[PDB]
Parts: sequence; structure tokens; C-alpha cells
Amino acid sequence: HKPVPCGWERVVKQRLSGKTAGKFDVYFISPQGLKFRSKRSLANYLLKNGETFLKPEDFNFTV
Amino acid sequence: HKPVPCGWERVVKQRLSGKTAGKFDVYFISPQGLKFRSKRSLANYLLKNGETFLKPEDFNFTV
DNA sequence: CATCCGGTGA
DNA sequence: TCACTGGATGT
Ligand SMILES: [Zn+2]
Ligand SMILES: [Zn+2]
Ligand SMILES: [Zn+2]
Repeated sequence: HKPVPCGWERVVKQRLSGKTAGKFDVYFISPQGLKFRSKRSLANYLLKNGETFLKPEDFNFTV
Repeated sequence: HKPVPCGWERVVKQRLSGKTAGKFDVYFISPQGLKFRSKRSLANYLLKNGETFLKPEDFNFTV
């Protein structure tokens, strides 16, 4: 059970078409509206920016 | 030097990143372009299709 | 399978 | 950061 960082938005989406219909994908939206499809891309974002407070583990990409 | 079945392609690949980096995997490509990363999956493919001629043992996944 | 991101095209 | 999916990759 894991809370979502202030200003951020967590989106649970379901795939509609393709061989992968029904599959789920989680992604996050920053307070600035940048969208992250993975914990790695988000983590790289935290590094580029020198975020000290937020940790990659604060973001829950599982459903 | 176990031979590779006609029309099939055998690929020996090395892992570039992560924890088991530098390890080799083998996979096969059918004459139709389906890729099999494991022996079990290829064998299950031979069954679902009733392949009588090819045997799982014709496919060498070791490196 | 969990996790990822490049390909694709509206 | 285009939204959404295919299928590569290492666990
Ligand atoms: Zn808050
Ligand atoms: Zn020989
Ligand atoms: Zn031949």
C-alpha cells in the first residue's frame, strides 16, 4: 500500500486493441505534465534534475 | 555440430546490460518468423501444429 | 513474468 | 514530453 507524491498523478490504463488488449499499464504525470511510462525513465528524470527528496521507490508502477 | 532444420534460423545472442550481462542465449526463428526463446515453447509449438517430422531434440538451445 | 521503450500512424 | 501498442529484454 503506497501513497502518490504530491502534485503527481498516477494513471492505470487498460489496453484496448492488439494482441495485448486487456493488458494494463501504469504511468505517472509530473506536476509539470511530463508523462513517465516506466520506473527507469522516471528515475533517469530524478537524476538529470538532482532530485534529492523523491526516490524511484516512491513510484508504484505495478497493478 | 548438430545441424539446423531447413528454413529455420538459429541465433546466438549476448546480454548487454543488467545482472547477467555477458551471458549467451540461443533462440530460433521459424520459416514464418516466429521466435522461440525456449525449448519448451518450441516443443509446444510442434504439438499445437501436429508436426510429425521435426523433433524438439533437433533444436539445440545450448551454447 | 515484469519491465521496458521503439515503431506506428491518426 | 503524442497516445497506444508490439515484442525485446533480463529476472
Ligand atoms: Zn500531498
Ligand atoms: Zn564438425
Ligand atoms: Zn536444408
